[PDB]
Amino acid sequence: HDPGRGAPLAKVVFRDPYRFKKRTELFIAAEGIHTGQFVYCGKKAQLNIGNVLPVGTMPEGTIVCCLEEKPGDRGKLARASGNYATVISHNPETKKTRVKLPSGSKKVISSANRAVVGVVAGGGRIDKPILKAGRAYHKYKAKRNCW
Amino acid sequence: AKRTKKVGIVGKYGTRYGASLRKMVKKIEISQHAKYTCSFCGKTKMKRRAVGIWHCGSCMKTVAGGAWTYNTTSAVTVKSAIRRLKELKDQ
Amino acid sequence: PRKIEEIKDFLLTARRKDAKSVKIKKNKDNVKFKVRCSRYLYTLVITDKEKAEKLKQSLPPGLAVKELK
Amino acid sequence: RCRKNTLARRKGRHMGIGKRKGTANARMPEKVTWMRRMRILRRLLRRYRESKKIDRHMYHSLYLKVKGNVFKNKRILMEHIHKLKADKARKKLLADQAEARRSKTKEARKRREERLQAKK
Amino acid sequence: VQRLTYRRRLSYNTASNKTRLSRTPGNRIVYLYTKKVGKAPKSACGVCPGRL
RNA sequence: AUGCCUGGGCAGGGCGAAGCCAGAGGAAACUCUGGUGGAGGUCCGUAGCGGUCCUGACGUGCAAAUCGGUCGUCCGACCUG
RNA sequence: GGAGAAGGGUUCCAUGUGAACAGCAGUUGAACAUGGGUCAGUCGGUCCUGAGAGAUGGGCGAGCGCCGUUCCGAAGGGACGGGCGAUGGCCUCCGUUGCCCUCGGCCGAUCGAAAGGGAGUCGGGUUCAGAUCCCCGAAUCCGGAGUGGCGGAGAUGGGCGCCGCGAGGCGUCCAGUGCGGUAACGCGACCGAUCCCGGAGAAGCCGGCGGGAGCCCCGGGGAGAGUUCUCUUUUCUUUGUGAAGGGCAGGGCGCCCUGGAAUGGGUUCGCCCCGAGAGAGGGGCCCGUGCCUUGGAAAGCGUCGCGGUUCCGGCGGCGUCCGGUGAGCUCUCGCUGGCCCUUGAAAAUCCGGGGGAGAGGGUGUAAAUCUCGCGCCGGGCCGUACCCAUAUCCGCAGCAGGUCUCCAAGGUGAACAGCCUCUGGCAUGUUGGAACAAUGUAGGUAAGGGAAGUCGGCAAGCCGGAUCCGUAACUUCGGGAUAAGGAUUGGCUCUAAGGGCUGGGUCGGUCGCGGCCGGCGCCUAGCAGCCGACUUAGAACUGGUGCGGACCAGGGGAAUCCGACUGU
Ligand SMILES: [Mg+2]
Ligand SMILES: [Mg+2]
Ligand SMILES: [Mg+2]
Ligand SMILES: [Mg+2]
Ligand SMILES: [Mg+2]
Ligand SMILES: [Mg+2]
Ligand SMILES: [Mg+2]
Ligand SMILES: [Mg+2]
Ligand SMILES: [Mg+2]
Ligand SMILES: [Mg+2]
Ligand SMILES: [Mg+2]
Ligand SMILES: [Mg+2]
Ligand SMILES: [Mg+2]
Ligand SMILES: [Mg+2]
Ligand SMILES: [Mg+2]
Ligand SMILES: [Mg+2]
Ligand SMILES: [Mg+2]
Ligand SMILES: [Zn+2]
Repeated sequence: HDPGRGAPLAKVVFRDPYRFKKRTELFIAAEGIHTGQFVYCGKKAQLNIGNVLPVGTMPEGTIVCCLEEKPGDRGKLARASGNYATVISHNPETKKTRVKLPSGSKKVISSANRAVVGVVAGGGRIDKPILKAGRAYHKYKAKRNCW
Repeated sequence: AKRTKKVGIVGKYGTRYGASLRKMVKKIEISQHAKYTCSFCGKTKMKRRAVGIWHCGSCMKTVAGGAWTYNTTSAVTVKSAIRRLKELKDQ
Repeated sequence: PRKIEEIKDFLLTARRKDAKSVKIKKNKDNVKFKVRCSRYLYTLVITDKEKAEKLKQSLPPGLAVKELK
Repeated sequence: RCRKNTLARRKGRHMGIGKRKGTANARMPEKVTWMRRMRILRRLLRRYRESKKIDRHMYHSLYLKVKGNVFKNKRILMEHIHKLKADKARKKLLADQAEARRSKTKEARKRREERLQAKK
Repeated sequence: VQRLTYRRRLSYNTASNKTRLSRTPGNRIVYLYTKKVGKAPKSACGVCPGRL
């Protein structure tokens, strides 16, 4: 649990295929991801939840999270608590892909940039009323001095 | 309706915050504090640890789920759609 | 400190190079044989008076056998 | 002076309605009384269970009844156990008599069947 | 009843200022400062909650 | 005055939310009774924090803002180095 | 009352004066004048990093400089293994330095906490003033240890060929970087690099329960003692053992082995657990601050009697004992839960594990010991007095103001409330004497009326605790609510109810009152003995109707307006 962030994070350990060492990354956990689960990332990675792969490979209508705005920026879009992006169409020419953001806007991105399949875990926070000034104070104490 | 008539879990809030707000938060509280059945061991020990974090006492497994419920309907629909797309693509 | 149960170990300790003044306490059936060393004060507890009197003279080098009173 | 007053209180003095400033729970909490009662009743119940006075099922039923504050003290529980044992003994005696009669009748019928087979 | 004081200049009851009562051969109660409670190593697997 | 880091502290009682047990009624849905339980930006109230009234004392004062009674709060948007 | 932090800075101690100050006085002082006093490997700074601050590289800026802390950097000067060269020391053997090859992530120099992290000391005695610092006595941590100071582990096995009655001796082949248990794991050790993994350090708030200790309480034994005009086997004080080791209680385990359970069972105050292995047996591990023992009775304390004109840290007899209890207070340890749209520190430092790059002597020896037991040497620098607050600090002052913490007895009582008392402390707060005029300031009481006073019930008064009854409109169904309104309350003498531990395996035989063997009674409707904490209810009697007798201690109801409320 990351303070100031509704969505939980997941620690994933890889192995570096250049030196004898274990690399560790802190991804944003998607719904259904559990401990002791193998997660794959690459062009040949299969279409499963919590599996990051380029948007060009994924077929149309796929729900993705932590979408890369630019190829190699390591995730910028649809990563708040439960938001997700949907791929609309693919353009083999010029290597372009259309995605629909949770705000409703449609943006054209390169097909090289990757995204994580599934929705962000922890959605539905805004449904519960705060009911108290104290709970709002505790919520905003971990973010900023703006409440 | 043993001790309270129609408040139940939101009886701790007393007369404050309004009737409709307490009624709205009642279902959220019940879902949040309920213990679910873990579909790894078969025991009813799935408990909410944090926002979107669910842990099993026996399996010691942590599952990333919804904020107030173990599974959200949107997540289930997305999982079904992803499985359908995988079957259509890989074949 | 360390307690010694065997008289042979006490005699071996009393003959150490680092051994020092060895004091004898007549504690009215709780006779003590204390040997001062660099690190520990080894104490031998003998419940028999005759054994204590016999062991009094057993010290080879003649250390400070000054009794306690 | 206070020792004499404490002895008087031990016999019971100055403890009336007009010499109590705190509530009944404040002077003696109900939770502690319930805890003592539960511990005493469960202790006696497992003494009886370990002494073969009662079996597993009677022990479990009486444990659940003790948790339901059915018995207010040790004597009531002991007398209820006596009544349960008497009723169980009567039922077991009747069942044993019926079983013996059924076994005798079945053995007689089997003997007659063997006789019929032998005579042919 | 005898009342006792801290034997050091740290007057604040912090984690490092934990004491216990002891009776000396002089028949007086003093403060003895205690070491922190240790913990057994945890398993490298990370799934077992108990300690080794 | 506000944010952050690292420490310390907050008697005794009342009301009695979930959850749980036993008994009774019902064909079921389930419903009553007696217990257990200790939740609450809950209540009385001390320490602490603050300062409503007497427009009291004092008003060349103890004091360039203090004092007495009476007061609000006192497990949290709490008080404090 | 006894001790600290910040602050003060000699205010601390001894002697002397009474010029000035301490709003009177003073033979007194925190005044004045002379001197004296602060003793550390273990107590803290010193080490680490946090929020943050701030260089280099880089950029900007007329310029002093500024921006920024990884960003526009050839950012590590370190290390092992091998080779060469040189000196030094019995150039055997080793150290050092230089060069060559080789290996190598870190993440920004540095600063940043006397309450965060951080190995390791306690007991007695001792000064006019300092003592976990001095002395005495017991320990412990870190670093060094070369020539290894010693012992012990790697260790002294088998086969073969001979000799000898045998023990045993000789020659040769080898093995030998340990051992035990099914298991958890254990045994004083028990090779090992670059590299990699993990743990500790390292975690919020609150509730409940259990264990241990300190204190309090009760029944007694001693020792010293107040009362004794009457009683009281009297009431008051004391009645113990350090750290570090060994052993044993006592707690915890989400540890293991046999086995497979519905007639579901085990179990807590509550929970909860069980074919992913519950009950029943047998083990293992962790904490053991508790008990016994070395320390350690030598010392300390209470008594009784002396040595010595004096100095004199003395000499001696005794005792320092046996038990029980408690929702009792405090500290600590351990389980179990509840809350978060709050998830509750980093680093220094230490350790374990995965691998086998390499070393060893070859059959009595060696390389190694995250060193098994001892033995030797060292631990530098700074602070240490006192006050810590109605007089040593800040407010112009000995100012009713402000200023961060620890220790926390008896009675009454729900209580750390108020009142009285013990240990400890003090003289009533910058002066005393004589009367009790008016006005005052602070407390009260008043016949009859009861707000007629006043802008206004301002002020005061009324109610007040606990037990037993009863409790409306309205409502968001949670509340209102202690609604409102009633009765009781003393003292004495009884009655009833609310619990633990042990006990029968008795007969016969056998062995030394106890143990073993066999069938008996199996208390299975339980009784006998011994203990102990407080409660609840009822009854009689009794006092000049007094009884929450002091203290503690809600005045209510019917409505209008505003703000939801808690909070500022
Ligand atoms: Mg510190
Ligand atoms: Mg005024
Ligand atoms: Mg005036
Ligand atoms: Mg004081
Ligand atoms: Mg002085
Ligand atoms: Mg004067
Ligand atoms: Mg520093
Ligand atoms: Mg079991
Ligand atoms: Mg001092
Ligand atoms: Mg004064
Ligand atoms: Mg006066
Ligand atoms: Mg005076
Ligand atoms: Mg009148
Ligand atoms: Mg008034
Ligand atoms: Mg009302
Ligand atoms: Mg109107
Ligand atoms: Mg308001
Ligand atoms: Zn599970």
